[PDB]
Amino acid sequence: SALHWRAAGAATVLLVIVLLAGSYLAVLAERGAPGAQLITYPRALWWSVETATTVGYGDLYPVTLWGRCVAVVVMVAGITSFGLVTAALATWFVGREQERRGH
Amino acid sequence: SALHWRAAGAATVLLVIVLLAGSYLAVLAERGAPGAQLITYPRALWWSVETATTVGYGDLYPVTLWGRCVAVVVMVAGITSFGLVTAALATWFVGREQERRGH
Amino acid sequence: DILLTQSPAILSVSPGERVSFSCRASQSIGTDIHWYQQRTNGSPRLLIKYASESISGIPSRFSGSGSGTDFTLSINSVESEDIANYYCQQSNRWPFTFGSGTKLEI
Amino acid sequence: DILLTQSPAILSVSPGERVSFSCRASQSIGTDIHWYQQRTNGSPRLLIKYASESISGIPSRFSGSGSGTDFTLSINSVESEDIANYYCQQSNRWPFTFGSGTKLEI
Amino acid sequence: VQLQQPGAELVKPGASVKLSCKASGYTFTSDWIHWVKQRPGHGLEWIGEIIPSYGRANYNEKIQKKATLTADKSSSTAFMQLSSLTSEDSAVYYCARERGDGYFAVWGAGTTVTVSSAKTTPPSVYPLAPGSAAQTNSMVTLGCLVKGYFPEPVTVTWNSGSLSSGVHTFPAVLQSDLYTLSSSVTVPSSSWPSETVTCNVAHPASSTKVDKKIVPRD
Ligand SMILES: CCCCCCCCCCCC(=O)OC[C@H](CO)OC(=O)CCCCCCCC
Ligand SMILES: CCCCCCCCCCCC(=O)OC[C@H](CO)OC(=O)CCCCCCCC
Ligand SMILES: CCCC[N+](CCCC)(CCCC)CCCC
Ligand SMILES: CCCCCCCCCO
Ligand SMILES: CCCCCCCCCO
Ligand SMILES: [K+]
Ligand SMILES: [K+]
Repeated sequence: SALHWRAAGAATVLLVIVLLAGSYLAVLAERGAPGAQLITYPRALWWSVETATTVGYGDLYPVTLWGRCVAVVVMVAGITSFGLVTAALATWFVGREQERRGH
Repeated sequence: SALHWRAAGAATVLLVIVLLAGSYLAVLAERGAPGAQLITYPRALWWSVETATTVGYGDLYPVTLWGRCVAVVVMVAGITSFGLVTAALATWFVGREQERRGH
Repeated sequence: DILLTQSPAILSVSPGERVSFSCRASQSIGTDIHWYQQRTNGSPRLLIKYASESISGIPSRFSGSGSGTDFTLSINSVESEDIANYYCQQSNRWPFTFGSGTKLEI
Repeated sequence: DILLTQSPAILSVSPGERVSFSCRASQSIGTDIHWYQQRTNGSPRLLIKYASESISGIPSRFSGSGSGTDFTLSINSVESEDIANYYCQQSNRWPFTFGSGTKLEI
Repeated sequence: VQLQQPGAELVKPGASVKLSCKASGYTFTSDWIHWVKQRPGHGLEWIGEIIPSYGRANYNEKIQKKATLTADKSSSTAFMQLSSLTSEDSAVYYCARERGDGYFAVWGAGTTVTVSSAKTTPPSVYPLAPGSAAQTNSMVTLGCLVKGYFPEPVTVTWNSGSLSSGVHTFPAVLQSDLYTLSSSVTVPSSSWPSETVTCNVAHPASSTKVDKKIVPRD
């Protein structure tokens, strides 16, 4: 079990937790703000998944300061995790190419 | 034929399939939901391409649970494939730099 | 906040007919509308959620439709027990808000 | 759902003139509007799709325009065979819905 | 002929009928079959849809649910189950095909559904030939009287479709559970007696189709 694979896996579990915590924290942060739409868990969760992936649909977003703070944590966690996987694939590709040359 | 290149290619074909399956599955999942717009194949396909790339135009998105589930598969497939290509380019660059040093 | 207008305040119908209640929202809210029934001296009772999802324990006689800014609660074959006040409720934007209510009269 | 209003229910015109049918949607739908012709005892016949795309086998006399919430079906040089009921249909949001219809009268 | 639908169906109040729509021609997996309701004199009302290559069906929720959609992939036939009908459910029901692109490129002739206690009655086709003492002009008018039939659909043709110009088929009139109409045909006076003229009358509900030649009176 290599480091890059363990990291990829740890990042996945971690991202899943961030999404969940984020879903809960967003509702708690947004309810109480007139016009807020990130006020129920089911869509908050869909919102966090679309924030971590940055898919950008524009159908849901935070309007309060803490929601936005929560939003940054999810964004960064998402961008970082998917980037870590990229790095884990590079380590894989570099290692087997080295083999295909002997070393 | 090196691994990283085969992977890049396999990822492309796979992503194309995901887009297509996703287009079909989204329509099947969204038709029946009042207000849904992801209800015809031509635009569903355009929607999947814009979801896999995360271009984020906000002109089309799923409103049902299965559509959203389909949406995640496409997002992840897209982000992952484009990241795999990045990794395949890194393996290329690292290998030829090693040559430019002898090894 | 979101204003929910309930068309005719009173609805008079004959036994057995199909009847429809109207709920107009001041802005697009998807399908985040819910209907409640309240009888004389009773408390509110959820009938339909998210505009059309039936609730367990509620007569199939009850159904809902619409999305965006126009919603309808329908009862196929009205009857005595259905005499009550009906209210819509939105959960799209925070303050939640309720409709003014519609009384069914046979 | 999306409401399609068809302006004058009846349209009376003289032989040879250009005539225009109106279809007003309750919300922006791009160009996802389609027109159908239905003669007495006949069935609907697609005339124009996506507001302006001509259909194979349809007289060039027929054309459509608009986008957003206002659509027009036009016939250059009306004639007997054109006497019928015309309907618009939207495919932008699910329930699909049809217009109330417009009868052409020469 | 894209959609093949039976001409008519008689139904007793409370009863239920099952309509069919047999398709053919270019068929894809992305095809949706739709059902539309048209009450006499009124507009088109979308009932529901079905995706055959999967069996998923969606219904218009703004109206009372009287339908149930189904499909048989092998016989390329779509079915609509109308249950516990009443006078309100009487109308013509069309089926259409949609290539997942949002417009109905092709429709079925439609099936006239009638809901009443009355019994199926085939019509009586009587000829309409001028009176022995009626002057003539370059044109001569003949016709034939379809009388005493119930379920409303009757199709009148002249010379089994070969004659279409100069034809008028008036709307049936209902009186005491029986419809009645007349159809008129006009040909040049110089060619009637000579060249025969026959009115064909098909009555879907009774699976009949009588012919009746129009010859001069005694
Ligand atoms: C010139 C450099 C930029 C300086 C910007 C000012 C400092 C930032 C916030 C001040 C908060 C306030 O008093 O206002 C809250 C605001 C309005 O009430 O609403 C808001 O909720 C906007 C919050 C923006 C959140 C940004 C999160 C970044 C991780
Ligand atoms: C506190 C942590 C977050 C918990 C969130 C609750 C559990 C999640 C969904 C419950 C579904 C339901 O009963 O509701 C469906 C919903 C409303 O009917 O509509 C929806 O379709 C929202 C679905 C969100 C999909 C998210 C997909 C993620 C890959
Ligand atoms: C395939 C779309 C990839 C979009 N990315 C990665 C999103 C990962 C969730 C956006 C990064 C934003 C910091 C990469 C730049 C794309 C121009
Ligand atoms: C950094 C911790 C998460 C942001 C704080 C959320 C507070 C929600 C409101 O109580
Ligand atoms: C995980 C499989 C794809 C999501 C399910 C799609 C179902 C569409 C509706 O029938
Ligand atoms: K993006
Ligand atoms: K966007």
